[PDB]
Amino acid sequence: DIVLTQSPATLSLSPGERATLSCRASQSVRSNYLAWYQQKPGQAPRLLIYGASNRATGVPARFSGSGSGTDFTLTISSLEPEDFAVYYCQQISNSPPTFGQGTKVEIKRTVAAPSVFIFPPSDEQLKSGTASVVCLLNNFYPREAKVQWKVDNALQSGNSQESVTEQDSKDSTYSLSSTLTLSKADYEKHKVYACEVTHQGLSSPVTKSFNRGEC
Amino acid sequence: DIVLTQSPATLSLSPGERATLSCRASQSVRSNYLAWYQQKPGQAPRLLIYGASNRATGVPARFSGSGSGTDFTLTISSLEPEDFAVYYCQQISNSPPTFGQGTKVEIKRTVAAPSVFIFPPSDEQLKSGTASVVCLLNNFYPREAKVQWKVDNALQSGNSQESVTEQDSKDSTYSLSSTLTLSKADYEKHKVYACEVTHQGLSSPVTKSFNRGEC
Amino acid sequence: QVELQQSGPGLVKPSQTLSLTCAISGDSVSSRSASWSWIRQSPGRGLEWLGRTYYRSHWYYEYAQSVKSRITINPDTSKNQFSLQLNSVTPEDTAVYYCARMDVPSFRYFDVWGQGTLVTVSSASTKGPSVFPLAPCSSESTAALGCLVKDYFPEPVTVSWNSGALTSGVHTFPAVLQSSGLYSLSSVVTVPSSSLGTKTYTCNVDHKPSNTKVDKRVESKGPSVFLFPPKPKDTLMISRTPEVTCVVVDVSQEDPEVQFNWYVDGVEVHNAKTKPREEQFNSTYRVVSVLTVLHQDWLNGKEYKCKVSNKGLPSSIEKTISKAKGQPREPQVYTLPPSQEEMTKNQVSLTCLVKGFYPSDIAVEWESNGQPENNYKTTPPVLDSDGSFFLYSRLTVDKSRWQEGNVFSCSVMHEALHNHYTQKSLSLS
Amino acid sequence: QVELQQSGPGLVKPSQTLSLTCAISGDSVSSRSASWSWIRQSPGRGLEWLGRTYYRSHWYYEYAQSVKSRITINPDTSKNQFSLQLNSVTPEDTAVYYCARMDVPSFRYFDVWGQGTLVTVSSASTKGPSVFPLAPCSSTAALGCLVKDYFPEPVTVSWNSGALTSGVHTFPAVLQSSGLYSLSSVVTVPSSSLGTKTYTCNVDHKPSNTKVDKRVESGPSVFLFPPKPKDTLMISRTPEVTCVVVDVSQEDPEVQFNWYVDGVEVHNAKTKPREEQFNSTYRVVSVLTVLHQDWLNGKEYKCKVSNKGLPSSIEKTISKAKGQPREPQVYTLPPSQEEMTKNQVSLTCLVKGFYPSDIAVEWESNGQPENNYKTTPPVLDSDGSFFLYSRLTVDKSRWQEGNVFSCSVMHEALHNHYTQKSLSLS
Ligand SMILES: *[C@@H]1O[C@H](CO[C@@H]2O[C@@H](C)[C@@H](O)[C@@H](O)[C@@H]2O)[C@@H](O[C@@H]2O[C@H](CO)[C@@H](O[C@@H]3O[C@H](CO[C@H]4O[C@H](CO)[C@@H](O)[C@H](O)[C@@H]4O[C@@H]4O[C@H](CO)[C@@H](O)[C@H](O)[C@H]4NC(C)=O)[C@@H](O)[C@H](O[C@H]4O[C@H](CO)[C@@H](O)[C@H](O)[C@@H]4O)[C@@H]3O)[C@H](O)[C@H]2NC(C)=O)[C@H](O)[C@H]1NC(C)=O
Ligand SMILES: *[C@@H]1O[C@H](CO[C@@H]2O[C@@H](C)[C@@H](O)[C@@H](O)[C@@H]2O)[C@@H](O[C@@H]2O[C@H](CO)[C@@H](O[C@@H]3O[C@H](CO[C@H]4O[C@H](CO)[C@@H](O)[C@H](O)[C@@H]4O[C@@H]4O[C@H](CO)[C@@H](O)[C@H](O)[C@H]4NC(C)=O)[C@@H](O)[C@H](O[C@H]4O[C@H](CO)[C@@H](O)[C@H](O)[C@@H]4O)[C@@H]3O)[C@H](O)[C@H]2NC(C)=O)[C@H](O)[C@H]1NC(C)=O
Ligand SMILES: [Ca+2]
Ligand SMILES: [Ca+2]
Repeated sequence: DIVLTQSPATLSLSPGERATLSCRASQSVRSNYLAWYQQKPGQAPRLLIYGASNRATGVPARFSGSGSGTDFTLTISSLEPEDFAVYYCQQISNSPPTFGQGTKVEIKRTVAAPSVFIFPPSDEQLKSGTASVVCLLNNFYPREAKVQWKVDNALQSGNSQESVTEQDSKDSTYSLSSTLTLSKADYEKHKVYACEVTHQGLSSPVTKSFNRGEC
Repeated sequence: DIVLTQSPATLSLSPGERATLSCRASQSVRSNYLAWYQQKPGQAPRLLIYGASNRATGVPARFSGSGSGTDFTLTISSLEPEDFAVYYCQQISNSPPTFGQGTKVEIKRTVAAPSVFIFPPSDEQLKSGTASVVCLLNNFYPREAKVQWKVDNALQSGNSQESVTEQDSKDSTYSLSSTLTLSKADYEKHKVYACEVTHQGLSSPVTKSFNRGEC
Repeated sequence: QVELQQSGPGLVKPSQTLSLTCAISGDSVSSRSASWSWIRQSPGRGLEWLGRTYYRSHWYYEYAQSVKSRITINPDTSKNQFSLQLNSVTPEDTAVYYCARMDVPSFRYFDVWGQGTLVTVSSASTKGPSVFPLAPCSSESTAALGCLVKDYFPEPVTVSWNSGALTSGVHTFPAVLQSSGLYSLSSVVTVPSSSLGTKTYTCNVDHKPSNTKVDKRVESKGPSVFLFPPKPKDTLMISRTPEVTCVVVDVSQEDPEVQFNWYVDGVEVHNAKTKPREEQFNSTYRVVSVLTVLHQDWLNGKEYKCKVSNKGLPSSIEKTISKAKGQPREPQVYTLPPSQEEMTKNQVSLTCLVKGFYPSDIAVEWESNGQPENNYKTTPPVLDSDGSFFLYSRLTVDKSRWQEGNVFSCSVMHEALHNHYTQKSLSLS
Repeated sequence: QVELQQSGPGLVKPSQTLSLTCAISGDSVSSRSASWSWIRQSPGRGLEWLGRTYYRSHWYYEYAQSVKSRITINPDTSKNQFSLQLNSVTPEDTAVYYCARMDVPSFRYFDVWGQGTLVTVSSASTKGPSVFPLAPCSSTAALGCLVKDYFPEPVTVSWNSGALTSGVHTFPAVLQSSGLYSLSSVVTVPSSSLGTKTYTCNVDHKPSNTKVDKRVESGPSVFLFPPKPKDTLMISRTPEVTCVVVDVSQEDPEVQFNWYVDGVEVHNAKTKPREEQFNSTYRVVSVLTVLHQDWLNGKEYKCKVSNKGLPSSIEKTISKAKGQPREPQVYTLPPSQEEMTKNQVSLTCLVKGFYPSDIAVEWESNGQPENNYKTTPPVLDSDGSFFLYSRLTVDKSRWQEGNVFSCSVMHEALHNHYTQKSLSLS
């Protein structure tokens, strides 16, 4: 099978900048049989370029393909925030059709501090015997963030899980959830539940808390 | 002097039960000169029966006196919670008038767990150089209760005093205060002040606490 | 526009058969120009073509070597669809499966794709989710609400708010597989705090594997100024219009309407074009005022002061901009061919050294055969020990284009040049 | 109705005289059927009759044998009162004293009694109480008052001038080791009422003439700099992270620095003293030495800045750029032939395709450093890597003589963090 090696694996650039994506084939590929695809989260890949240099239907003019033989290039003349996606090259010069491993394009933007929110477990979940305490970090940039759980000022470990959204196609931010899971018994043992957030956009850590019994 | 011997010294009964109180005289007593009194906490004795068998003014029908010579009886046909009192017999058959030593009537009721409250010393007192920490056990039954003071989880000894109210005339409960006394210096040395309550009505001991500096 | 609609269960027990169907609309399964294909995607293995069925006066079938012993792709001309059958599945078959149209014999691109089916290989039974509200315990203009969706299997769930009416500010997190072997996720939304007392918020969770739809009502209890100079090219060309730009950011909704007052060498001017307030994604406002500048006025060192007044500031914010003061010095322009060591690459670098210029305001562009070349980057001007500036511009070209003898040119626009322009050519000797 | 009202001090010094008065309402002190009596009560001795005064066409007096030598009971027909005088008291006289009417010759019962006077036999001085509120630190709430360090008993405690009686518990006083009494009075009330309703304890201590009504209620900027690229790449050099605090005011307390390596506090930073700037603000710098491999492996360095005494702070965290490192390609370019008309010519070093941007570029010739150069900052390229150019100015005579010039590059992605590329006239 023909192997397609894409470079760089990740590309972080600001809107308005030119993006250059490389695809190197292990064997010569006939130009008519080299295509580029764009894949956004939760969607199938979208045909962007076919026959190495032909823009597919409805594809904006900022996207262009070039190259021949073993070296192909996808150029984004001026990046837009909605261009956040994974870009794949694909060949069918020799069967079977094969794809590259992709270049993930990340959009650079100015630093944005997260808006922090804390949610106590509902009375309904408490009756079931489990307490899930949720901390939300909303619309921040860069992706790097530190979340610390403090239960009656005592630092928590191994009882929390994090989830992060994919970069927003419009404002280029991320959001994060941190969930602290305790049994109903362990939850009723303490009063102050707090989540402490550290981020580049914050001059000092932000703490959001609630007292069990005041909810 | 004529000696009046009352039995039993204490009588513990439920409302609705019959109460039989005995008064035995050391010399024969003329029936017209034998009286019974009821004394409630903080009050003077109230004339209940005069001339061995006459109900005094405003005295309910459940109270009756009987006997002659050296043996007299006060009967409460059906005990009421407000009947909690000390009952005394008195003679004036021969001068000087003398009284019996009394029968204390206690009211039996269902078990009631105390409601526990902790009070830090006031800023006003702290200024004077003394810290009095007060623990309240409210409206409980039976009287038996254990109060333990813990200062930074360390058990206290010889620095606390207890005080109990008399049985309530309506709900037949008791209330208790436990006061922990420390110097201002010894008080500022520690953070967690706790009172642990053990009682028949509580499945497990109840702890009420405060952190000095949060008040 | 041709559509592919996928159907079939994603949850398959180990050793059993995966069966999916792709319904075609807008094209025929018997098309002599198309190949009806299946492609899977997994983290690590990436996109992997499984095979195709295609009609060329006879039905043909082609499969990837790795799955050939277990796969069948069958067309159905009565229902205009095609299926995927993958036998004896193992956890290695867990992936998102797509059907796709490979079209046009000359190009064979995949232009139309199905929505994808998440396939999970597991012996575990299907379990519908439980949904709990996320509401604050008890100043702030925006509030957050949400739903915790948990104890379900397999993935996926679809979460909506107010039956799909509420989409703005919604974040549905990726699910996490818990130690119980069940998934959990939260969906959140930020809304105006004022609306909490009157407006209702309900999350709707759809879990197609268990055929359940769960509803859960969620019940609850500055400015900065930037002043930009004109672009160097604009000031040097009489056909271009130079302008100074005053930008105000972090304007609040509560305290809007900004006052723009300009000063050319201290003299107030009233020809600026102020654009209306534009709401930003972060709920602030941005206001822009543009002042057309006279070419010679900028070049002669005139000062442009922008005064901004708003309720957010007690003292009015002022910014002043002008060209660098000092005697203008003519840039020397030299073109350098690629190094012989770079000739081993498919792409080579063409260098333009521009030095001895003052002030640092300059424009550098590249062209070939009377057309602009855009695959270049120019360094910022750098201060030299003699007080003048230098920079380099690098144009990346295909080695073939350079070797063919094509002439490339570096154009430079600076105030100290004759007619504000110079061009230097570079070609293979 | 017939009533008896008692008055007189209860505190009596040993060997001195107890004097109490009983005021009669609804009957006459001269009644031919009544005997105006005094009875005392103490734990242990119980109820004990002391004596009587009675009028039967003449005033008569009868006393208990035990007190006969020390007692007098005197009627007052002008005020309708009768007194008790008990001389030479001892601690055995400590008791509650009641006046009472003994009535009807046929029965002689005690039907009417005074309220009682608590009599304490003690040499100790009268002391008024100190009253403190009892309120929780943070459906039903409890409030109270601590009535402390008074003598003798009793005190009267009421709530809201007698309006509040339900849920009130006034505890018996306890005699402390100091010889002073202490008690608490509590009340439970609805928690909802706490915001609107006021609660006041009224403490009356008649011996000290005290009545207490106690209401029961309940700048600078920080910049954090990474090490110099050459310092992290040479084991003989010392890489360091620099924390700079600007816009410190003269009156500001000492700037304190706390440093952390992946969250772990370190104590080896070297903090320099405050320095005044030309704009009258002060600048403070703290320098932390870092280990070469820790920086290259992506460890996080945190500087926390605060002022001595004050609780607020500013924090900054730094670490190496995230992303895959890429080896720079180094190319030397000779001067343009058009530049050969000058006494000095430019030698160019193109360094491209590197990641991260942290790099060091120098020049040499004949084993000696060449210092007449300038290097552009790294420039981000369209492929996410960086490039730069370095320009060494040399005398044309030195270039034409065939001297070999070298561009040296130090970068983490190079073998041994070093590469050199030569350039000479050929
Ligand atoms: C709420 O959101 C606002 C909008 O943000 C934008 O949209 C979001 C969705 C993201 O995509 C963001 O990345 C994006 O910016 C924020 O506004 C931004 O505020 C910051 C300050 O906090 C501003 O930073 C300043 O930027 C100057 C450079 O600005 C030019 O370049 C930017 C790209 O790099 C571009 O976005 C700008 O539009 C601007 O572009 C130039 O415009 C002129 C005039 O039209 C043209 O002639 C030029 O050709 C354009 N050039 C380019 C390259 O396109 C910096 O110069 C400035 O730095 C200076 O000051 C600081 C001190 O503050 C010094 O330290 C420094 O040394 C220097 O002197 C500063 O960094 C940014 O410009 C704002 N963005 C816009 C579009 O206006 C809000 O901040 C945010 N609020 C909150 C609370 O989150
Ligand atoms: C009162 O005066 C103070 C002193 O000013 C100095 O002296 C006067 C006489 C003038 O000559 C000044 O130009 C000079 O700065 C002022 O302090 C300065 O405050 C500003 C903020 O207001 C600081 O700006 C920040 O600078 C960072 C870069 O700083 C490096 O580079 C500077 C030269 O470009 C250099 O002066 C600095 O010393 C520093 O140098 C590095 O130091 C490290 C550690 O020792 C070395 O390892 C490096 O090799 C040095 N590198 C070089 C090139 O020499 C910027 O990174 C920073 O920007 C970031 O944040 C802003 C937001 O604030 C973003 O917008 C931006 O995009 C970016 O992310 C910022 O611009 C400046 O550094 C301070 N100067 C010093 C020397 O500390 C006071 O501000 C002033 N007060 C008032 C009220 O006027
Ligand atoms: Ca077709
Ligand atoms: Ca390395």
